[PDB]
Amino acid sequence: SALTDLFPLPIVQAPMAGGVSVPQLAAAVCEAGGLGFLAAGYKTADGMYQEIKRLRGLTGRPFGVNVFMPQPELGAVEVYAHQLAGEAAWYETELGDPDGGRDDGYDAKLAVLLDDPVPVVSFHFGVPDREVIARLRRAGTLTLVTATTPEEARAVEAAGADAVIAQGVEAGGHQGTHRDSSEDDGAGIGLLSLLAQVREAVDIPVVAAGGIMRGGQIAAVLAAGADAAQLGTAFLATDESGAPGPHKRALTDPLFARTRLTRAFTGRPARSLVNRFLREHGPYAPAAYPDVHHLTSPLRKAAAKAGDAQGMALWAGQGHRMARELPAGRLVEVLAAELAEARTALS
Amino acid sequence: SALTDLFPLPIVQAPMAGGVSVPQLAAAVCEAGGLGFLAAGYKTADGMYQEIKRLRGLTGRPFGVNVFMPQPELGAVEVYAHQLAGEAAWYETELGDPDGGRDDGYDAKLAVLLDDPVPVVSFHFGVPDREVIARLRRAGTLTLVTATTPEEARAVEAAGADAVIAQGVEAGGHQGTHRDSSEDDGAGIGLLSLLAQVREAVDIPVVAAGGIMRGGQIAAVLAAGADAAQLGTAFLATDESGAPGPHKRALTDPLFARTRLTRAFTGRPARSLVNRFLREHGPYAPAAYPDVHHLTSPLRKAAAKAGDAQGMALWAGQGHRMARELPAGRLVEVLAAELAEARTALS
Ligand SMILES: Cc1cc2nc3c(=O)[nH]c(=O)nc-3n(C[C@H](O)[C@H](O)[C@H](O)COP(=O)(O)O)c2cc1C
Ligand SMILES: Cc1cc2nc3c(=O)[nH]c(=O)nc-3n(C[C@H](O)[C@H](O)[C@H](O)COP(=O)(O)O)c2cc1C
Repeated sequence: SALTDLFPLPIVQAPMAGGVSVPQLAAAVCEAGGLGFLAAGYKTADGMYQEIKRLRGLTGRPFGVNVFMPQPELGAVEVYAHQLAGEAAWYETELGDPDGGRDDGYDAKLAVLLDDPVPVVSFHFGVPDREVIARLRRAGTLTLVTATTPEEARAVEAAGADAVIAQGVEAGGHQGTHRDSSEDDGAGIGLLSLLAQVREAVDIPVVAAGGIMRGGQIAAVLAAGADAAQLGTAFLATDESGAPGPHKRALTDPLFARTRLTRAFTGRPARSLVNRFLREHGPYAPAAYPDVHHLTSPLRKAAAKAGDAQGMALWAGQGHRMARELPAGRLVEVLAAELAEARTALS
Repeated sequence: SALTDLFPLPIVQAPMAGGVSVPQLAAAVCEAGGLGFLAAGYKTADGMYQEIKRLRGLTGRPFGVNVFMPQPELGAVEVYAHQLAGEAAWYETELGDPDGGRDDGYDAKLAVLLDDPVPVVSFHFGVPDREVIARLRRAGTLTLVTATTPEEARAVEAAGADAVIAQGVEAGGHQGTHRDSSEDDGAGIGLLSLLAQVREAVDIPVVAAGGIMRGGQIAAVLAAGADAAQLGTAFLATDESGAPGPHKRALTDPLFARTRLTRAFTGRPARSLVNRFLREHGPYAPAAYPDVHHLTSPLRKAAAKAGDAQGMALWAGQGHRMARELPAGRLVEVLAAELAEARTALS
């Protein structure tokens, strides 16, 4: 596998936007033998570029950069904004402009990634034109794309991508569906089932993602056909992670015992720890991304500033309670040991 | 493991009520090295007893019998019944009596199982009094209980059960939650995540269940800590399965491409292929089991008689599209080969 040939361990640190996966995190993962990732989501092409340069100065090993696919333009937003008036007053801040960018600097970011190629680039919220995949391939970059169904995985393969990331329903953060609709509600596929379906639907390498917190689960996905395992929440809790303290603390807090997929914070289905904001607005959140995301961004910033986890987007997979707080490099070592231990057991 | 010591292969054929798992199915599984299961759900103690005798004449190998835990008594039922008036008229049959038994012959069935012990007994919809577990243990019967969360699994262990069945959200048929409430809606845990959580929550053997259709997935759960894999949908499609033809046909029918958890047919969350009945009544089905089950039973019988899959409870796990139609014994052989193939790959 061209992908797994880049790094020794079948472990990928999921790109996590919002200041979570900073250069220091990716570097520690890379240096430990895994594939570190930078998140270009919500950053400017320049911001992304600065982190790429930063990381190259931290490690000479392969790493990835994740980018969001532009989203097409859509009454519901107006109603939701109204329902958030109380939040705005409480956090003493104005709601953001719902119409503040849908491309997320896609064109400028691609220019950067093509002018100064990185080892791996992944895409979320859809599939790039096959010309984009081809140009990146020519530049020597491996391409990955998330799929949540075997149909989406076939689309990833048809686009010429090098590998597909099979993200199960257990995953933390945003579901990487190529298109969001009310129908996806309750249609999420468990990773073990999605992995098997995707493996039989395409011939390209598969990276399993969703709820993976232990080396034994990594062995599990490998046994089921995956070439590697991508972990977000497990790394969110590490020291190098730039996730806010209230967010890291919530992962193992009994008061945040459960997670749920919701459009409350961004207008697109994303798994977060259940908190006040989710309980109050989740049932009425409309499918309007990134409109809703822009709308609530100021609210979330204010909540974070105050250290109030009840008003934050506590992205977390279903395995959050198993999060371990230690250096990312040491977590890779523990995962590697658990993986080896599980391998031996299976024989 | 006392459980896996009973049969050579780490494969369990899930008990499936409604005439699906008949003696011939269990026998073929047992004879192939797996653990065949009889379903006592909805049958009288006598009906269950006749199948047990039948099976003993078909195989001398270990098998299991599954029983439903009695359910406590609960306006909503009246409203749902009203909404089903059209179904009653269309299928030209009366709705069943919502108050037609909540114990499901529990006491009489236990008397039978204790007077003429079987190798394995499993429980669904809760946990038996620890005295029941103790008496069965003394009689030489191994006890299994389904859990859908680590909390429920701890309850299973505390009751003294020999093993817990970790049933993930991908599972077909009824979710084995110990108590049903609107809160369980959207709280389902993916099997790979549930398995890891349960493995760290209890010390007793774990049987993984939900979406398992291939030997590689069996290797996957073993790698993650399970002692065996329990498969329902995979066996539902075999020749020995007594599932109605329209039900077996629906599993791979593109027109029934998706599944969803619903209370439409029985008043308790159960995963079925999306069909007309589910689309129409699912959104309004109340949490009232087995009240709703009794209510719709006549409707489902009529639909089945007519071969109309749109009015049937098409129980199926998320891996239904991978169903294979062949003798159950041959399916065990294929699964065994896939398991071995996956083991080798992991090393
Ligand atoms: C903190 C949070 C932020 C995330 N940000 C991104 C992102 O910017 N781009 C992306 O492709 N995936 C993102 N993900 C999803 C991950 O790629 C991965 O699918 C998920 O973390 C898998 O679940 P666990 O989180 O591993 O259960 C994010 C997940 C979380 C936890
Ligand atoms: C046809 C249908 C009927 C079922 N009946 C029972 C039952 O009577 N008792 C029980 O404990 N589980 C029952 N199950 C659930 C199974 O024990 C198991 O959890 C499920 O089949 C696992 O998913 P797949 O179906 O293996 O994805 C049933 C499942 C389906 C498919």
